[PDB]
Amino acid sequence: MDDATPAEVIEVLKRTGMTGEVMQVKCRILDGRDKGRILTRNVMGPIREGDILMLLDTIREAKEIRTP
Repeated sequence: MDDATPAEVIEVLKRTGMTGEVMQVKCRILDGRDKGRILTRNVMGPIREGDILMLLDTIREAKEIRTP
């Protein structure tokens, strides 16, 4: 229904001024099935601990090996 769970930024990762393009922040699951789940993602804009982010289930891709 909600897909993503409501959470508030707890920790922010900031290293030096401009060194990339997108800023990354740390947030911890405030509620959900996992709860306490902390995930890090790159988000553009001045966002620091205290903000609210959405936790969407990440799908893992399978790596295929190609032989000659």
